[PDB]
Amino acid sequence: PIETVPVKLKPGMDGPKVKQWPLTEEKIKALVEICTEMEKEGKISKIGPENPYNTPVFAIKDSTKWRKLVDFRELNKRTQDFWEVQLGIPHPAGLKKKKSVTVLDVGDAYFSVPLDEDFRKYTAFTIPSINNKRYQYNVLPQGWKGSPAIFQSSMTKILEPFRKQNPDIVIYQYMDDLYVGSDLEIGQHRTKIEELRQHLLRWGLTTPDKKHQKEPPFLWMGYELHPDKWTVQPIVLPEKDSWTVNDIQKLVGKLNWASQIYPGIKVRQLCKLLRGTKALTEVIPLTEEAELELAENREILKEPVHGVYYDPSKDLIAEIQKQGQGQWTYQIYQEPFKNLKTGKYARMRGAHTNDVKQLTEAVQKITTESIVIWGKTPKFKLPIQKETWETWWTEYWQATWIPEWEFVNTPPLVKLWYQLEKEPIVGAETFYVDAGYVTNRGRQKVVTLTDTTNQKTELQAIYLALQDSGLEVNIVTDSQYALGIIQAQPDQSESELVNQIIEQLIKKEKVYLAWVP
Amino acid sequence: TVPVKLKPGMDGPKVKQWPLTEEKIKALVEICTEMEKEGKISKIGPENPYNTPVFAIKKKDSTKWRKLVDFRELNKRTQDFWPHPAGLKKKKSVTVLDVGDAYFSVPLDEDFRKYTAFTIPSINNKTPGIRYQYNVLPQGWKGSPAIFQSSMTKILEPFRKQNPDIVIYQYMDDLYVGSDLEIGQHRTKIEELRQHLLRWPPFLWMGYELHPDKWTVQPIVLPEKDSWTVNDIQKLVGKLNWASQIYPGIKVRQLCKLLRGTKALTEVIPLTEEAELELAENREILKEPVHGVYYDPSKDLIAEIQKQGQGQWTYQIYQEPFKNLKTGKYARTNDVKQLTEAVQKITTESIVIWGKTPKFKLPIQKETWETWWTEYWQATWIPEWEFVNTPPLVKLWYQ
Ligand SMILES: CCOc1ccnc(CCNC(=S)Nc2ccc(C)cn2)c1F
Repeated sequence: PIETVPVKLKPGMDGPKVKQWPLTEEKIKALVEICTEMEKEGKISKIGPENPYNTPVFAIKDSTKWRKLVDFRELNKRTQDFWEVQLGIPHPAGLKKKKSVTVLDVGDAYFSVPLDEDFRKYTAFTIPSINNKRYQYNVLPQGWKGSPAIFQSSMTKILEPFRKQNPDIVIYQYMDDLYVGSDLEIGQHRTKIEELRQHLLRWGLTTPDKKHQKEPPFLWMGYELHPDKWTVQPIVLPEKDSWTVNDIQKLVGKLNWASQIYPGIKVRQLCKLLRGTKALTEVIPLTEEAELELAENREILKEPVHGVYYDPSKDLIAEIQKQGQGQWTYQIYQEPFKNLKTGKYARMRGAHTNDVKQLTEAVQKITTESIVIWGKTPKFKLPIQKETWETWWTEYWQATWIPEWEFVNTPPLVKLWYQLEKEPIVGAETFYVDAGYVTNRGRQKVVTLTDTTNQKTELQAIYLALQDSGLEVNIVTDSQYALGIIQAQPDQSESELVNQIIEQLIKKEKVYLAWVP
Repeated sequence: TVPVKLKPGMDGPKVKQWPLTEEKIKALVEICTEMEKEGKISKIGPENPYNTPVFAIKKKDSTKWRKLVDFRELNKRTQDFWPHPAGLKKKKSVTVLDVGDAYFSVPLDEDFRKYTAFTIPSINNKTPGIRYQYNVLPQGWKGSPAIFQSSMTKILEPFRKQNPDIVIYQYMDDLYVGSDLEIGQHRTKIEELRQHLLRWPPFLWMGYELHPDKWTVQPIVLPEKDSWTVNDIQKLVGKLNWASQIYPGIKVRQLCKLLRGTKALTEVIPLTEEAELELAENREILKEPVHGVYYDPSKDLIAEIQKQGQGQWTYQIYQEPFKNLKTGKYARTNDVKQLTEAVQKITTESIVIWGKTPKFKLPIQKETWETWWTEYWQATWIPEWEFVNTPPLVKLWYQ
């Protein structure tokens, strides 16, 4: 039936020659039954002692009988690489709604698909005889490197047809499962499902009958899927007074997963508990704010919320909010407030940044995510005004582009906290910094610093200058580094020094910063 | 078919496919399906683990989609094959032509086919993806123009003698046609060429001509002010000092004296006699490129771009730091669209001048460039590129 895929061993290498380890007589018995069986079903075939290849076999015990488990580690190491099977799974928000849905288990998949004839000789294995004084495979063996790939590749061609005569039916293959969904009415649907099973059968492929099948709703990769809505499986937040680093990590973990749908989840406080921890089993007492967070998450988590599916007929709308310094939340909907999916972006790119960059970046992250799930970019609703954005844009040396977006008056609004003058200020004192400074007005200060780093000393200077200067002030620095950082007009930083500066900068009426060699 | 092979030891590209929009995917499916029916390409099995990213791009003023395959990786690993008319740049007008379609008439070495595998991706992973491999010389592959040269030479034989007044250069899927005729008598010669090629080709770059004698270079330029404040001078010294690297004849000793002591930034300073002459001399030294900078073919061409603002950009093509071979400006869209136009423009130039693409250094976040570059790209080649963060000082010393 189904065409054979040419297989070959890696360049220069040769089939495996691994001696079969000792097998008890009871197992030796179990195998000869299993194998003799598989020789009858064409899956394997006795060969002549010309085949110097061999792969060790061993029997494993939920009845009294055993099952053959062939160890292909060697062959696999010697077999060519293949086009890897899909690594990623469709995210629910990318599905459309459906009336009926059926999952079909495809038993002994690899067992029904031919193996390249020229390759079989390499799958040789031996079954020792108890009498004190060999086969090869003719199909895809379990545990072999190239089976998950060729099996999929097959089923696809196998499905191609039934797929063209039923463009209304939707099929998705995942390992040995076949999820089929449609908008047929119950009856017709199940009937089509029935045709599918025949078609799969005509190629020796066998599946479960309606009674033993799996039907909505059903878990799947930590989700809980219905034909009309979706969500996450029941997350239980433990109740106790003694938390270990592990628990906290696991919880934080569980908390994150949940935010792709539960808006408002917060972990900042939980995650501060891990600071300086010495051992996975160390017990960290919950602080007041952590307890307040936990409890708030519990609340949010008690009353479930589902997401609706993607309706390709309508637009994707994305809205973003600033939920704290360095924290952003977003939701993508089509019908007003009817979420397909939500999420939060906390990623800081670089040691210093401002809300305009972060926002923009979150936008890029959201855009990318959307192209992957829906294959289009959403129209954004941003808490930033066109002019504010544009002002930061042109003043920045890097280039960027935000797709279709419209200001949404939803405080807090993102803005720039200060703007360096474009030219030196008349009548504003001039400070020359090098740790100290000298002004034109004669004043000066010199301070000593223990525990520092050349470049931190540089920021220190500037700092002093800002402190002792009036509401307007010109500052001349030699440090191109300090210049660089302040030029980018950061409003948030990893360093406290930069953060103090920024504070100062926000208080001034006019600051001019220049550099000289 | 000619038995092409990879550089010794090297294997085939296994390049990750950047995700696409339902819009491009559709186009690529229509296009490929047509290419399949004509045996240009073929579906492939899981026994082929290679991969080259593919993209769909819009043909300028044509409404039709173009399949753009990024064989950069394959090309680097494709064996070298064993010339550039320094005259082409001298011509007054040059029209670029897309002779890519010629390749489709030449079968590709059967054992090389697997390396041209590429994939049409899917939305949200709903399905593994269409996999294909080329049966003919693929557009964009270093190997095509080579394996087709001979045939391309023969086919250009007539026009070449019937019009030895126009130079014809070939680079990848493009034909660079230079001449000095009049823009009308020129477009006609290009068309006769087109009709000729049809005998055995869309215009690129607006169907328009580049005009390559004006490719102007750009000096460093010092401010020309009435009154000079402490700030101005400081900035002036800074810039000069930088340029001091390239042009050693630059002096600042006299300017720096105007900046002795700690004066206020806005204090207007009268330039002494000594100083005034030092400036003007610095000014003269800057009016022309530093002498002794020669193109070395055995070295890479690097292009570095800076964003100036207001839709203005600056770039520099060199091989060794400071040793600039060319410098220019580009002005308006949106940041990305511009940068992609600039890139395509600077590339074209490099191709016309030195017969090769330069490595770019782009001032943009990778994820962002990867997202919209294909929205405005129109060339058929793809330069190599890395992403960077330009310092406020470098930009502060150009344009
Ligand atoms: C458990 C989810 O299974 C699937 C995953 C990926 N694709 C399919 C087929 C297409 N299904 C679509 S577009 N919709 C859809 C709607 C609801 C449910 C419960 C399953 N699928 C699936 F049925």
